[PDB]
Amino acid sequence: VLCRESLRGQAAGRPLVASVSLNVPAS
Amino acid sequence: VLCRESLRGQAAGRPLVASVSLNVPAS
Amino acid sequence: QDLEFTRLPNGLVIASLENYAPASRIGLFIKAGSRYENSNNLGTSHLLRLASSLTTKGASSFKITRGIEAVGGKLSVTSTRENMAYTVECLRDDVDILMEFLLNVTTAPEFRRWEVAALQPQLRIDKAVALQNPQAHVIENLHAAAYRNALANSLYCPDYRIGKVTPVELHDYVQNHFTSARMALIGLGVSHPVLKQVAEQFLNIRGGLAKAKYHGGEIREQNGDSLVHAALVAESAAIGSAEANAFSVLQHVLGAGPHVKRGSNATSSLYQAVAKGVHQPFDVSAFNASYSDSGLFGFYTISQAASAGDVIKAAYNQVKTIAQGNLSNPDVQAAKNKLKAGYLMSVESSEGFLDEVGSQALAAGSYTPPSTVLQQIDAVADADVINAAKKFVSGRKSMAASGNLGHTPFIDEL
Amino acid sequence: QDLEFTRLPNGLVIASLENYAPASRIGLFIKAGSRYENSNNLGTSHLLRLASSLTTKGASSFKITRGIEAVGGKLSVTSTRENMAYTVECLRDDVDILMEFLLNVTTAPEFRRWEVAALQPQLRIDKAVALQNPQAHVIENLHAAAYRNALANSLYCPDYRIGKVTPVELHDYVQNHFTSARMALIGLGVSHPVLKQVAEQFLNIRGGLAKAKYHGGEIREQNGDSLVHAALVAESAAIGSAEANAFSVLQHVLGAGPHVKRGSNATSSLYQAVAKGVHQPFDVSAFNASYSDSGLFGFYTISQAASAGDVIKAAYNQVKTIAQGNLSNPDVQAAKNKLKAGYLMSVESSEGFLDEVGSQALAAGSYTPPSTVLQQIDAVADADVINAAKKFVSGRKSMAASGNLGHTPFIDEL
Repeated sequence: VLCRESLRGQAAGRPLVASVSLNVPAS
Repeated sequence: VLCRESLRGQAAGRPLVASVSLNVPAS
Repeated sequence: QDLEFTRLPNGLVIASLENYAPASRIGLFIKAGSRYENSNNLGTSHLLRLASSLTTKGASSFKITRGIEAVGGKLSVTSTRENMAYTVECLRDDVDILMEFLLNVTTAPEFRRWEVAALQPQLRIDKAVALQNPQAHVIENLHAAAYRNALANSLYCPDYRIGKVTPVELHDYVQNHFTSARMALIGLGVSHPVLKQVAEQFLNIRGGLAKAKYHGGEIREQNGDSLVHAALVAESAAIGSAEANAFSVLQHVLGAGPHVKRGSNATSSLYQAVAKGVHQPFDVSAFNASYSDSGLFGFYTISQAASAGDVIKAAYNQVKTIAQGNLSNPDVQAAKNKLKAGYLMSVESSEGFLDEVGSQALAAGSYTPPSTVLQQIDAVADADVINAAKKFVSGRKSMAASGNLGHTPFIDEL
Repeated sequence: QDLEFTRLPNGLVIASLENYAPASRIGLFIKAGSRYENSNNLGTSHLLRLASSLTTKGASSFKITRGIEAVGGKLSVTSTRENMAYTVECLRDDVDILMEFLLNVTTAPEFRRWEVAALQPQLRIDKAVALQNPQAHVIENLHAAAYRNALANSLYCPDYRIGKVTPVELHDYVQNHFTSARMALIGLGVSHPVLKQVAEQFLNIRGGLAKAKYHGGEIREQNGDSLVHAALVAESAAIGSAEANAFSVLQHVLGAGPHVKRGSNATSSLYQAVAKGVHQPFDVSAFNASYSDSGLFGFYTISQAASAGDVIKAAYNQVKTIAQGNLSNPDVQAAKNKLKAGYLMSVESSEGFLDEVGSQALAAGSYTPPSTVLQQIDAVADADVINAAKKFVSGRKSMAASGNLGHTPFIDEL
């Protein structure tokens, strides 16, 4: 990341939700 | 460690001193 | 085209909605999140999340994977601090086959020694990937700093435990927390009589069952990222309190993130507050977490390493403004419209709706239609918002950071 | 048979003692410990400790090792938070050869790119071995919890930096901290005129040069050791204050460790205090650290995991007793005899004496004979001891623990 534009939307406001699957990648 | 006897003398009272050498093992 | 909801004698909630769509989607939600681990079985619910295609009483490890894939399926498992959720999607003609799978995985896993042994390194992989997103660093530490007990637990197994979660522990966790009393069986695209039927026979698991104590703390992680993440929170309010809605609105006043690609965020208090002085890459957002029995409220910065002092202060100050009165109705209107809009949008999908209906089924015991929710958001007073801000500034602080923390302040540096 | 001591114009202290022994032992002590790292070069002094046989201007990496071994030599490097010390031992006929080496390593290392690159993984080895002793966990965390700046730094490079310490950084560290002003050249078994000579020519390094701010904190490390280590400290007193001697005596009242193999420690306040109730494996000792500009004083427990609450409380209470008056002269006499005896014994050897004389040369600027020290220990009042105990109970606490911390309390649980 080298710019405000790209950086913005990273600041977290979701308490985290871990999701893992069978045939869909984890997130 | 399975006994007071062996356990005692572990409680620390020396702030730590790292010593490494040329031909003597580190401590 | 209406949500049907029932509760069994034994406490199990069932919600469905026949929308006669081509796709059917069933969730089994469970009060079984990371909060329910103690200091002795840390990481177990993580392994349990990773373990859903291990052999069950009813179907082999092979049969789960092949059977679900046969029909274009998806089986998936989500955890928060408070809940776990097992979701199956498919074409409507095959829900029978997927329900069979869902019931197997949750009702009778075997957790064979060799399979569990074998799955252990996945803990490290899944964890390692997760910790790539530095938000996860900060947020997991934050919870650990803030609480002393349940909500303190991270969702990802601690290193010392990878290799060391046992079959017995997996069993205990399921037997103790997957009980009729603590489940909600949610169903979009299926008949509610048939969900009742299924739950009556197959989810009859005999009910086999501390308040989260916020203490406040501070956790620093030195590396050299040269961008510093920091979160600063105070105790908030639990879900279901009208206080909770107050915080949510304050979040949207201060600004919880961007509405426009490449946006300047003209409307975000926090963003403009920082930006009046620091003119380089940064990001800032209000953080709001509301749990059964507690909540965290505050803001999260991403700043240059050198600038973190200047950014965190600028951000904190903005909240002090709200707390000391300075909040127009223009601002609070904007906030509510945002929250109202964002809520309705978050339930636009199958995914989102299922998560909401199941979420509520556990947390309250009921469904709140979106209209009523919006009323409750409209029902918040600017006085309530100023109070929520007041509560943060004055409340005992928890903080977590990570980065090159050279110019990152400690709590006691304000 | 007397210690000779001189200071150059340029600040370099020289102490020697011709004891006409068969072995000669030279130390070059340097105000260059871990405290002098900033958040940007963390771990550099660790690498620097490991690096002493890398190529210098005067002798190859090969020549240092072969040359020293030729004559039965030893070259060795010690760090604390505040100092580093380069020591050479040999037979007296060959000090010439070893001085040559000592001067090379400290005066003109080259820190070639390829050698430094190559030494990097040693950081991990040396660190990994060190962290085997769980005392190191607790004590390094403890310092990190207690301070915000220098004394906070661990002596072992942090993981994120292993691989990443540069030649340039090694150079800066040496050039900036190995200056005539900040060195002491100590010498047992050699002529003081010859040490002066050497130091005048070869240690003429132009003087190329924050107070440690104790804040107080708490650091927990979850694993499953089933034995819990914990240290609890309050700010203490810096070296050279008579307060310092007060704490040292309080340490020996409370009990700093065993005088008898398999001992019951009839005379250790702390030990008997714990043991009156908890009758299983444990250990406890007063912890005392006194630095240039600060100090930590408290106690360290090793308890069963389940028992840590009960042990830490029992221990803390014992200090409260001293603080609220309860200290006989019998007890304080015992304490002083211990400290007096232990001091004299700690300088019985070549090793110990050299370390003491060099230690003092940096810290004050002078030599204090053992007799004067004992006077200063005799000169402490039981009132001073009760004050030191008072200071701990009332002072702001820092704590570090590690183990299965399920029943280990937070500071704010007393």
